[PDB]
Amino acid sequence: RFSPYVFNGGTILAIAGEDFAIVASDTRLSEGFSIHTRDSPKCYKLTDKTVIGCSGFHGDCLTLTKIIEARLKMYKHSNNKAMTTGAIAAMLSTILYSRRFFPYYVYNIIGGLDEEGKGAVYSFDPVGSYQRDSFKAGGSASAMLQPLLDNQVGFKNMQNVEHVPLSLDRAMRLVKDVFISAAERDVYTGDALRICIVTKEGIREETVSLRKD
Amino acid sequence: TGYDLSASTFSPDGRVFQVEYAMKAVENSSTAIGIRCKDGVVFGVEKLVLSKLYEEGSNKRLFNVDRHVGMAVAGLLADARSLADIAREEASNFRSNFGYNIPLKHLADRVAMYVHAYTLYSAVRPFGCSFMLGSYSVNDGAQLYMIDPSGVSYGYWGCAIGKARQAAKTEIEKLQMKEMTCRDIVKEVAKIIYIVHDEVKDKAFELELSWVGELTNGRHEIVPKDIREEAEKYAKESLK
Amino acid sequence: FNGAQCKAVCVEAGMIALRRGATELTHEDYMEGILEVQAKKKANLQYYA
Amino acid sequence: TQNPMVTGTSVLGVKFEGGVVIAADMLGSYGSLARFRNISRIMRVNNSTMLGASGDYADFQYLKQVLGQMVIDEELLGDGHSYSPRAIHSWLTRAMYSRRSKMNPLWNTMVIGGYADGESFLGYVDMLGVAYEAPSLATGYGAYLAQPLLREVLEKQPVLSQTEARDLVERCMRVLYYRDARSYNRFQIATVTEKGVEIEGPLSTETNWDIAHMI
Amino acid sequence: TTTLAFKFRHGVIVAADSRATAGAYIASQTVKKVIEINPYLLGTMAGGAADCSFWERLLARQCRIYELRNKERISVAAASKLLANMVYQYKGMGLSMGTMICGWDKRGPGLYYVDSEGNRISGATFSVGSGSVYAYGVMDRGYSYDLEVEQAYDLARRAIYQATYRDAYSGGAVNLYHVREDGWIRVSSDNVADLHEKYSG
Amino acid sequence: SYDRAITVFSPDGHLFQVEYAQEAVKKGSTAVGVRGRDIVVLGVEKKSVAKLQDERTVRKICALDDNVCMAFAGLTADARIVINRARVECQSHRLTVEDPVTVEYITRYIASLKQRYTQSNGRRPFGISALIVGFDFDGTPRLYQTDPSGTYHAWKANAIGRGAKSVREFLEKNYTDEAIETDDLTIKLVIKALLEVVQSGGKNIELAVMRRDQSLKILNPEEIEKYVAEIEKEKEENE
Amino acid sequence: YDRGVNTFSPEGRLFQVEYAIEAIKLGSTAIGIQTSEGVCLAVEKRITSPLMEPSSIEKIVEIDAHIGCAMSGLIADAKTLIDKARVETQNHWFTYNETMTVESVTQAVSNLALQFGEEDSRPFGVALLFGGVDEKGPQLFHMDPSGTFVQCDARAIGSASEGAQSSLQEVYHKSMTLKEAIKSSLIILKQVMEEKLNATNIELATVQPGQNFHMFTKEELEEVIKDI
Amino acid sequence: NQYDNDVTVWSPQGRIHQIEYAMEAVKQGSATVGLKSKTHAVLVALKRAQSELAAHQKKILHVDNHIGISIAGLTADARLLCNFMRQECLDSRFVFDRPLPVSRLVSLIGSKTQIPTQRYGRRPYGVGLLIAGYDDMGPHIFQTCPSANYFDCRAMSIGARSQSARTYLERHMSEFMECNLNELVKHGLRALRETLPAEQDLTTKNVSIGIVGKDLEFTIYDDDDVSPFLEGLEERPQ
Repeated sequence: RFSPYVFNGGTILAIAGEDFAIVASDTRLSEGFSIHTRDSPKCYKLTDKTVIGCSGFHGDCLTLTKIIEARLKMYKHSNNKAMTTGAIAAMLSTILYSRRFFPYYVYNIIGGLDEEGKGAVYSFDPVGSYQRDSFKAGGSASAMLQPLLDNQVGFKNMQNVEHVPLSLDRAMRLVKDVFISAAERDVYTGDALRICIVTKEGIREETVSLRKD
Repeated sequence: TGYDLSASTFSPDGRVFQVEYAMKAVENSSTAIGIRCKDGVVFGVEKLVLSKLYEEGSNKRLFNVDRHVGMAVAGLLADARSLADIAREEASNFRSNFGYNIPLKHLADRVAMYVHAYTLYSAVRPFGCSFMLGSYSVNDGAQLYMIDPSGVSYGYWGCAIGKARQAAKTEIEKLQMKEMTCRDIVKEVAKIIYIVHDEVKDKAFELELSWVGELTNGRHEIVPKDIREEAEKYAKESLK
Repeated sequence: FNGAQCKAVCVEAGMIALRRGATELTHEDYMEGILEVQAKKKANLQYYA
Repeated sequence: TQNPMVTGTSVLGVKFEGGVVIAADMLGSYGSLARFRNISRIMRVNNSTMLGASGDYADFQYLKQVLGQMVIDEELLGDGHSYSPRAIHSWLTRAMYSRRSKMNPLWNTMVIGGYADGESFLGYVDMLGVAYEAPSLATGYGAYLAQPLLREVLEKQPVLSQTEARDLVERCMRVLYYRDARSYNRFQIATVTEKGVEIEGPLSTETNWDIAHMI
Repeated sequence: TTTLAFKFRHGVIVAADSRATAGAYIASQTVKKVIEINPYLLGTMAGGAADCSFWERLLARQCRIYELRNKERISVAAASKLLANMVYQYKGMGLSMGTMICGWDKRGPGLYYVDSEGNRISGATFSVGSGSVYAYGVMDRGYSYDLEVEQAYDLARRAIYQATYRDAYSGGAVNLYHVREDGWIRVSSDNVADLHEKYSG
Repeated sequence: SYDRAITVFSPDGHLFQVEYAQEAVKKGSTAVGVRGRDIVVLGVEKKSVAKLQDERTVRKICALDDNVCMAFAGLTADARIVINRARVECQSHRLTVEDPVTVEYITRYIASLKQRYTQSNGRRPFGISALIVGFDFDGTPRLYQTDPSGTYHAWKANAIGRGAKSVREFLEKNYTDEAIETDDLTIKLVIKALLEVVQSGGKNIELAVMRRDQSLKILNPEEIEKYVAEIEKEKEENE
Repeated sequence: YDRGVNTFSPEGRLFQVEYAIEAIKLGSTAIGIQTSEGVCLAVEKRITSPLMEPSSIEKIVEIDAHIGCAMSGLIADAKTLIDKARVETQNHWFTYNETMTVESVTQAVSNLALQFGEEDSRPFGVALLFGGVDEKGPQLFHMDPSGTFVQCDARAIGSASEGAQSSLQEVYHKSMTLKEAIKSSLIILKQVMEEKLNATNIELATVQPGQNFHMFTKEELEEVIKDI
Repeated sequence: NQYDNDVTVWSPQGRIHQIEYAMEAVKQGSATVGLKSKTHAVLVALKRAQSELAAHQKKILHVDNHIGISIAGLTADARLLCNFMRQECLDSRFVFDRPLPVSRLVSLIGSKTQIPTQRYGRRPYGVGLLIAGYDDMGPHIFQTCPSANYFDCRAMSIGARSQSARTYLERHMSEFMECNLNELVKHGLRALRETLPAEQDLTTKNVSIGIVGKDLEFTIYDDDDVSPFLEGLEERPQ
């Protein structure tokens, strides 16, 4: 019959730095064994210090984006100040539980800066839990991306390897390489890459292509 | 003189003074006339600038209810705005339920029942509005109706709403109204509005003219009055 | 208002201007003439922020 | 609608230089029986945007009614302001999503094409609310069949002229007449420019069958 | 997922792991499961993340309202009761929630156990989760009332180590909280591999 | 304004009907209540037996819980309704919260009900004023009073009804901090208050106490008779 | 005539609101003072009886861990508003994990300071003084029954508030200190009260950004009073 | 005078005097002035205080990215219509994903305030809205009234003693249309400095200015981006 969900796929990455939060995402929107487009950026610039990515069912992503934007304007027009990052995370958790008994099929990753000026990535689940982690990969290529970040960001499972803090261009070359390596084996990854970088000076974007198949 | 408080109570001689007071509420409003020709209906409203604070293009009493129906209200303006919205809603129900344009008789009867329903109870007051309704159809011709504050709705060839209600229809009726197309009736309404009250009590007024008929192919819109500019080059020839 | 009350507005506007010793009048001199002809006002004002 | 009674079929739309061309056929098949072989599946919205749809035809009549009433209302506002096609796309997406949230979906597949203020627009609306922009859209089996021709020529040449676009649409509809079972050799082409909205007549295709003389 | 709790002479011990999988796939390694309700209450996360987190946050709301209306801090049994009554109104609609409630009372130690099935019960030792039976085993080995502090620390820490060692759905950092008479105090956050090197010999 | 209706302020800033519904309390029977340190005590005057009925149904002192006690003044029907609602509310508090009911909770409920009852459209104010005496937290005796406005207001002793100024003046001119209670001193304090009543007929005295762990004890007017006799004995020892 | 919350005046105005502003004047006095060091606050209880237990009369209640309050005039409208303020600040912390700032608290209160309507209940009869420490430092806030909410640097309420404001404008400036403002308040107190100032009449409430907790002084207030 | 009590009662001269009383209640606010160029619309209001130490009650408040309102009269109805205003803006911002044109918004405001002016049980809203906006056809300065007969102008001024402002707007409405932001704003306060008695001068802390532009988002200003606006003046012709 009518199925209320469909798997649109997608891949969202986030990296929490010392003073930066990089969020990148492919722009392929597909369905089954077809391609609807090769330009649909998962990243969204909420405030000057908050970028959200939304994968999973696409219509719920659009609806959720619009509701979050509405409540952002409500908080600003009520309390004369923008939200923090963790406030947006808490609000999104309240919303995702407020539709508990008919869930959004949406993975969510919020990156951004805290009030100290450091990176903070708040992951999510479809039902409404969250936590402050350093890096997450949501979507189809989650399992293709977490162990390599465990190797590089976490420096895990290594011996006599000291811990160097993660710089900027190191994170950029990491993101480009992992999207190439994940686009080699995934079917839901490619055709573009929209990289959003949050510094203490604004939001930057950057467009890096991939293989066209 | 009573007994004038509620809109439900009667008088010792049998009428409702609320409805009477609302009828003579529109008497102080601006003069608005209307007249039909053999293939259309022409509106015209004597509209006045307050002093110098207007913008010449605000709050136009010539409304536009349906694609072929618009109002020519006079009286309290916001109440007329609400009534125009009610009329838009009723034409919306008819278009949604039957798939074609509302006949003007049925629309006028629904609006008259709505006005009467605001005259009935004691919680609400009667309307302070009096408006005109024009239309045109290929199988129906031109129809011009008229709604008082009480809710009595029937049809005319010409009408007038405002101060000079008598003083317009004294010389409206000397028009050879059938044998004229409306493009003559445009400057006719121009000269009729221009006759009444040039400078005596107020300082300046300004003309709006609505326009429906066969020449608009069933549409209803304001004239391009700047096109052919037919008032003033004849209004200055109407002072002698 | 009648004719006599408008004359009182005229005289009270003159006197209110004379309170500051104004050479010619002003408009709110007339407005306080209107208020003082009625009873008076200050305004207090509040609830009008 | 849970069970679609009378379905349409695939809709094709593609931008070009200062305009969008949309063409869909005129068949109202019920099951396999082509019961309504002369119907209109494109509403010509006021002067800029333009709609074409698939799926259940009754729901298309319903949305025709509602959109017609909304456009009539804004034109009766008399403000000189219209709906942008992207606003219509947004409204239709919200409508379908609020429809499907109540577990009573509108079985449709809609395409919104518009040209306003120098820029073309070509939007997509799914039954599930999945909605996006594209330089070339293809619904039903058209997304399986005539989509790679559009994406071939747009990769070889990103912009087009009106003649090339219309010819490509003609070829894609010829192909869809070749191998869609729910198809019919009668279609109408609708085109928007800055000059207005134009609905062309019931065109047809020119077919080939010279492979049949082989065994 | 493996939590346990036990009260003794010097208050209440609460420990948990920090692994929260998704089917056969591990989501995270550092999920802080013991939800800090108050400076005098500790709630956990036992089956389902969203249900436990949401309803315990609402319970914290309710407790703060109760204290600001009565000027006197709530008891433990009252809080567990409020949580069970609020969860009970959606019975059969599919809520999974098996948290534990710990705190200090006017009566002293307080330890209750509230399910989404509503099995609100008191007690002295409890353990929730997939590998909870392993914790029951090693805990009912090492349990007494007259234990010391570092003894109870070693008991709970060894318990969570054995639990994550046998079960597959458990791992990550070993949290360890200790409820005192005045307020609760986090003891330590120990990784599994550090405990494997330390306690393997 | 005018004395009509409850919603309008006076031109000088009053509500007439709140002050005026206190007058029915001010014109009612007297009932006092003190706290000892371990035993709480209260009682009503004016048994007013009309020689031909029972009086076990006209009892102005009842209970809501096993810990708390009632009293009122004013008219009795509003007392009947408020007591009926208070029993339900106390039991519903017992339903969720598993405590013995704190006295402060039930007084906040009564005053809150009374005020949201007074705010609304044309609901006649409850012309009572209750005395809510109880000892829950570590057996700490508390007694609060109410008002037709709805102001719970914690005291250590109380006097309401007709001529309450004189009776509270007696608690002012007696009220010694020493010692302690000493239940005997609390009993004798009840005896001195009831001797200090507006009439003190000797037979119209009705008193009930609670020793903060037991339930309500209704006395027998012979123990009270010997109490009045020894009060008269101490009054003779003053001479 | 004027009779009713649904009728203007020929010149203004209500006449129900005005009678509420009249109904402020009967309450006990209170003085709150903004200082960049922190917000201090004081009140008079007007204790009637020795049986009238002094710690049970509430004037300073606790809204947040850093937001205090004081009431005026009618008691129970204040009880309603205090209850609602507690609930809604808790709601803000619920959906935002952070502290609702004091201006936003008082906007949340004066959303229904005037939602008075019996059909389609009465206007409230209480003035409130709000002190708190937001991100912008300390804040001192004053509302009214009519919801016309404003910030005040040192506001005095209720009875005898005119001379309180006058003698306050005598002593106040921008760079005051804490303890000077405390004694500057209680001098005005024992000029506007009638009885002798002692341990049981008045009560202080001071909030500091580094001393957010415990917006109260308990019987060191005795030591403060004996220093005058 | 016994018919002059409620909204429902028509007068025996047909003038419901409750509407007139609400007009006079609008007349007792602070002064405010709104005026537009062809490309920029500027509204400037005047603040007042309860005492010296207290802050000044603000008038210019934000609504939306291209909509900001001034106010005069009651403040409860001000925030009520504010909440309705913000709500109706973000509603169409949700559905149509566009900014609202201003004329339909003010028509919704008139339709909102119509019901409390005709039935019994609510009062007419004492309100002094001065609305600035941007549709596709440029800046708009609308004003309202408690009778819901909203006006469009090119320069208005409502409140107490606002008529000298109107005289200034009359003798400079020809000059308004051409100029850029800076001398426009100083024309606005060369109306406000005649909304004041002559023995005192407009300072920093009592004035507030809000500009919306065709490329400029609506922004309120107070003392600090107003100290640039307050210089560039001469004294009054004493």
